[PDB]
Amino acid sequence: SHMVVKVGINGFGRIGRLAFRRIQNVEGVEVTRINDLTDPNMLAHLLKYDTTQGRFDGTVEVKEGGFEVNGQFVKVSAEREPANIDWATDGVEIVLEATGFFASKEKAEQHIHENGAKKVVITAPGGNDVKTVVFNTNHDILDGTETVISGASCTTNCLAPMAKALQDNFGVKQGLMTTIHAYTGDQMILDGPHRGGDLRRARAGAANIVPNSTGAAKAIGLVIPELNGKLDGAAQRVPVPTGSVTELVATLEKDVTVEEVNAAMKAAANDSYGYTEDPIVSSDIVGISYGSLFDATQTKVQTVDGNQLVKVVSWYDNEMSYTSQLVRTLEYFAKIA
Amino acid sequence: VVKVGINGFGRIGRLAFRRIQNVEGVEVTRINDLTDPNMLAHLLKYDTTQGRFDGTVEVKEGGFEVNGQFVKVSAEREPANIDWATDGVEIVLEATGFFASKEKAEQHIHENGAKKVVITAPGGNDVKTVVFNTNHDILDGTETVISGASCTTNCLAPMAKALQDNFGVKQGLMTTIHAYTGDQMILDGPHRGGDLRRARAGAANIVPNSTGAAKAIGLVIPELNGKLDGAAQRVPVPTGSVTELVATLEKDVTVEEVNAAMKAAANDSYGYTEDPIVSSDIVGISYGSLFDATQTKVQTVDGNQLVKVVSWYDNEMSYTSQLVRTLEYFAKIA
Amino acid sequence: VVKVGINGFGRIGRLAFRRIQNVEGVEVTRINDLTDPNMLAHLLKYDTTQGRFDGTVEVKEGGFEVNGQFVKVSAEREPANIDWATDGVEIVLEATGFFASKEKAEQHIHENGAKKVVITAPGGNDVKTVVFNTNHDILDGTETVISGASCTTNCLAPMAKALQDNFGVKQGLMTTIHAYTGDQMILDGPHRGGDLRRARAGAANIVPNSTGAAKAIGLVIPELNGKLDGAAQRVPVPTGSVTELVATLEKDVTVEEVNAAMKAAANDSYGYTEDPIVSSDIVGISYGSLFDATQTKVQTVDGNQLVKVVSWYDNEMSYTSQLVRTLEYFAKIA
Amino acid sequence: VVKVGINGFGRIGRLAFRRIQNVEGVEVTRINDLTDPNMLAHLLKYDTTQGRFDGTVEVKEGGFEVNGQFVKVSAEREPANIDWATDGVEIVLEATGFFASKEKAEQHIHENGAKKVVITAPGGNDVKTVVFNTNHDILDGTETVISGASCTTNCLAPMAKALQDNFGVKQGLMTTIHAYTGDQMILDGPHRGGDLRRARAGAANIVPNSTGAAKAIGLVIPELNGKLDGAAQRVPVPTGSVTELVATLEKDVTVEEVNAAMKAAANDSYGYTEDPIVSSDIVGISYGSLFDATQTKVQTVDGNQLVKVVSWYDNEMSYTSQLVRTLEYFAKIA
Ligand SMILES: NC(=O)c1ccc[n+]([C@@H]2O[C@H](COP(=O)([O-])OP(=O)(O)OC[C@H]3O[C@@H](n4cnc5c(N)ncnc54)[C@H](O)[C@@H]3O)[C@@H](O)[C@H]2O)c1
Ligand SMILES: NC(=O)c1ccc[n+]([C@@H]2O[C@H](COP(=O)([O-])OP(=O)(O)OC[C@H]3O[C@@H](n4cnc5c(N)ncnc54)[C@H](O)[C@@H]3O)[C@@H](O)[C@H]2O)c1
Ligand SMILES: [Mg+2]
Ligand SMILES: [Mg+2]
Repeated sequence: SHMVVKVGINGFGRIGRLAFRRIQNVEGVEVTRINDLTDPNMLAHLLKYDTTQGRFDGTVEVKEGGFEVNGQFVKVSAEREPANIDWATDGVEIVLEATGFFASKEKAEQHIHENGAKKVVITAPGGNDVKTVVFNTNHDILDGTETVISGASCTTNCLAPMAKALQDNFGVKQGLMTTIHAYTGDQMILDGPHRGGDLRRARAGAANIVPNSTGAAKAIGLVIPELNGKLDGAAQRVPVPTGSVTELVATLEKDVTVEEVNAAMKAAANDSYGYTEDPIVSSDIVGISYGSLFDATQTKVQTVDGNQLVKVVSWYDNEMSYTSQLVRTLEYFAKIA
Repeated sequence: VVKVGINGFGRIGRLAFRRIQNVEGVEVTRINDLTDPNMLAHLLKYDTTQGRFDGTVEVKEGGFEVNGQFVKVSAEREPANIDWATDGVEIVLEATGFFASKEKAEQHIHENGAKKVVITAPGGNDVKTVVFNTNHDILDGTETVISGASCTTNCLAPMAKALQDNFGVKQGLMTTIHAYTGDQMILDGPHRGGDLRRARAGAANIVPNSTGAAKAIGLVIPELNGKLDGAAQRVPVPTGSVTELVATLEKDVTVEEVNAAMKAAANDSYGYTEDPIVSSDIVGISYGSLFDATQTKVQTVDGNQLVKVVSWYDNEMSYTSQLVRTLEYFAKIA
Repeated sequence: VVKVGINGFGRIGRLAFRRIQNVEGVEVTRINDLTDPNMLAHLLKYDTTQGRFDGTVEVKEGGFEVNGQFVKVSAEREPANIDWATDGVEIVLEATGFFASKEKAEQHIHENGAKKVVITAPGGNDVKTVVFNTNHDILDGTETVISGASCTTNCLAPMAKALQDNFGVKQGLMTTIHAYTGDQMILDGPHRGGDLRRARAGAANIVPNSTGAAKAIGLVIPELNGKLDGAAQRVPVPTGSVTELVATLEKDVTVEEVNAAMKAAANDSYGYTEDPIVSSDIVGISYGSLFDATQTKVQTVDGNQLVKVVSWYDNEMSYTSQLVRTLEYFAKIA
Repeated sequence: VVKVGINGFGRIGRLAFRRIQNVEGVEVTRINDLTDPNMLAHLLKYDTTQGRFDGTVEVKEGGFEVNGQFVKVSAEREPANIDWATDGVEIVLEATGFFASKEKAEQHIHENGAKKVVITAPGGNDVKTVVFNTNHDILDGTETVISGASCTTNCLAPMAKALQDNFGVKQGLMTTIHAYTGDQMILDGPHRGGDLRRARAGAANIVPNSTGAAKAIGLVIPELNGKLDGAAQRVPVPTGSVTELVATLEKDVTVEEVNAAMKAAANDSYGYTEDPIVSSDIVGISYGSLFDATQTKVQTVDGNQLVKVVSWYDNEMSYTSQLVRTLEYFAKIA
């Protein structure tokens, strides 16, 4: 609990580097080994300088075998195959699989061998033989015997605590979700052939409102079984480089008022789910450690006839909120065995 | 040929002038703003979002010359003090944002003033509110002050009408993901109107903001009065917006029925598309609302349905197209 | 009427096609690109920076119907197997990138192929570089393959040439304040190219970057070889750029002389303006370069002068427009 | 502990306040602006470009509490009417933009007023204009009104001073690629100041604009008087800027010498770097100026040299860091 889990990161892209950054400020968790195929000098620079998350809090120098991050050495390997990483050499109990390739059960568990690691957390959905965990919503399902788990998506970690609070208090019949989302790496900087064939993600990301699909509301059942098949949604990608907001319009079993809804969210608040009545904007949530931040100023309960539509809304940094939730799950999972 | 005056040569005003060049039977002979003719002539010629002007503009003393024809410019702060009649001006496009009630808009009507006024915004409940090809039939021609509604109203109305006529609307909640506007601050600072969100850098944030378009839809479609509410998320595009509506309907429907209904309701004001477009693709369109079949949802859970419908609009040109159709028609029954 | 083939339907190819619709006496009868035609058709119809396609585009078997006329759209990987002569194609705009040398580009030349080729890339010593209305007099017509230079070269060249011809250039440094481009990451990440600056979010940063358009000006203006160097600052506009040249000249000058000289050098490729414009005003212009007299500076300190001289260009449509001109002309000689 | 007034709680005002929390012996006891406490308290807590406030801010009657300690807020439009003396205020940060001359700034000095004024801007040619760690030695403590110069002057001066000291400057032209600021319109509209370029949408354009910093360098470095001129290109980032200087020198140099000379001159105000950084990397820095060795060019052509040196600055936090340093020093010698 104050015990410091030694952590490996595989793939030092956006999620890896931010996971690293987050881990400096949540100790009782420590990265001793990074693995990635790109030039360590390219990697050091991108750890140091970050457009949206700011300059690194400290110092980063390239040394033989790794980095000195504020004095402390950290090993950087470039082993292509997960089977070939001697994690146990550097005390590494658990691995954050963040490449984007090794995202099934049988691929990720190649990290497990006598010189490898005990456990693995994947940064995508794993399917349905790999448990899916949003911290402080459904992390109770972990018994400790599991070899590989998933941290869900950025959108799922925002929606989950907000949806869970609606279910436990009032009961959700059905709901539709709209995420107003920062542009992401899967969009073209300028109009051009998207190698996925998506005609919308082919368009200039920082110059357009771009509608896009998302499976977060449809696959919410993996995290909250009571809402399986009850939620659907979509996204509007807009020109901010990070920071997002999720609106849920739902029909509930119980009658409610705005005040009841907000107070129920305030009472559900914890390290993962924040609360605020400050009329904030997206730039204010960049770098937060909440997985989701409910905003009471945007709540609506529309009673027309007997019938009620309820609008809820929660902010999230699709980068750092997600990262923070992932580090929370990576800590807890390593501390059961 | 009806002679039109524009009070407020801003985004809506300047673009109304641009459209009026292609409307035979309507002509602008007076502009009133707060600035010199050279500022206004420059801003007509060059437009960041809507492109270079189609023609010639040259500055003169007391006005400017658009393709040879002189148009008078004045900088009178007060509506009552504008001598519209001097220039032959019968109808005024009130496009400043400051005289958007019946009382205030009527100051334009006096001796040597104008006969009639079209507000480019909600004008309160005691002004008639016209979305062209939805409720422009309600005009007899004896009105002094009418409203052309808001931009978001002109998007939502034909879409919500189509849902009501075909299926019946129980209730509904609207989100408009909307371009930033001139009432937002370019960088964080004191908002004169007290808004803590519009005080923030408009091109660097997703900014929640309130909107009355759904709440006041009763003024355009009486049968929907009290049934719709909503809000906005202002985002970093300089123009171009989209309206999502989530609704419970009286009749059970499918995605295909809903889209076909919309296509059938299509006209000059209400577009239909199945192309998966983005906001830049609607900049400068002449529809007041462009329905997008690619974003329609119909979610059935335990026999109950939620219906999602989405229409694009250029908050600038889409509104302005509607405004000028409503002007053209209002002039011809005056 | 010159029948044209476009090998590579990326930003350039697509705009070349769009341009060619309006400068007729030049026509596109065959497009060849390995991308799914439905993606290509969609990108032709809708363009973020250059607006909607002027016309209609529908995907048909083997090609597109663009406003009535059918255009064949093949996906030949190899240049020697495109049967250009089956669609009357005289001249090929090589815009793929893969076939940028002479011997690669001239595989388009065979009995069932084309007669001539214009690469969009910079040639390899034995391929002539051509800015239209600057050095297109060097083309005798016997050449098989030529280059149309870069976007920046097409902006700089007519401005530098007028400096040389009127005054004489000793040396110079160039800075381009440039739209972000497709070789920049949308968000911070590892980049093919290795550039730690192009690895950064392009629409959220000022990003210094290297250019050789000044260093390679010798190829277009022999008198300026070795005399100009430069660099760029990529900034958050999706298209539109501006080129600043600070030069020592052989002759003493005034700001008025400099400006009237540029005005005298004006033509279809080199525009001249005295309006205080901004980048959005040059989006989609057909000039290769647009001299801005309002930014001219001549700083006399002691006996000595530094002359600052500035030009706008749509790094997209300006370069494209210059490339369709070169393409038209090179075809009409044989 | 000297007690300080801020007039204008804007970008510079609020960041100055922020920096003063960590400066022992300086303390803000009064803020004056044109709006209520809740607006100002909100804009302090939440900052788009500079992040959340480091502390607690709570609104009260007549002011707000910052980590417990109360700060009075008034809304007095005229400097002559502000009773600074009531709150112990001796020195005023004149940060509104509207009282930026010796004469206008002096209106804070009266019975019940303040003792001394620091303008957060150029204040004309009869006022001591200080760039900290370049010429703050000129302050004796008897001055009533001083200027902290402009953002761009605080960037340019240490770079130009090292060039003078080590090698001697003949003449020089400056281009600053600059963030947009609050004097630009968020969308195309009449600019109150009459500037036809600042009228344009600032987050959607490259906007040329004038700047007096280069010409006024004589106030800070007398030996460079009349030798420097420049201009700006305002571009779509909300903060962060960079200054390119092209100079002919008296001594011949190499790239290596030039960079070594900058690193020698390095201090708390003048940073030195060799990392290929971009504008977001300098947001929030405490350096007034940050030299970038990677962009140094020395071009030699026929014996003759043009030298290019480039320094970064957060027009917001870099200037403010410089301003508060000058404020801290001025207050100690008063
Ligand atoms: N831009 C949109 O998206 C949009 C859409 C629909 C409706 N509207 C409405 O249209 C109106 C104008 O909006 P806009 O976006 O064009 O704003 P804008 O700021 O571009 O235009 C306002 C213009 O009015 C001028 N002005 C202000 N006070 C004046 C006075 N007393 N006399 C004369 N001129 C004066 C200003 O100088 C400016 O040119 C508002 O009511 C707004 O709600 C705007
Ligand atoms: N922002 C920059 O990058 C920057 C850098 C260096 C210097 N400056 C200079 O600093 C000054 C302020 O710039 P800013 O960007 O902070 O502007 P800003 O618009 O953010 O702030 C101006 C503030 O002054 C207030 N104000 C206006 N008139 C007033 C009055 N009569 N009394 C009291 N308050 C009044 C406004 O409400 C606002 O809060 C200007 O002189 C500017 O040139 C700005
Ligand atoms: Mg007409
Ligand atoms: Mg203090």
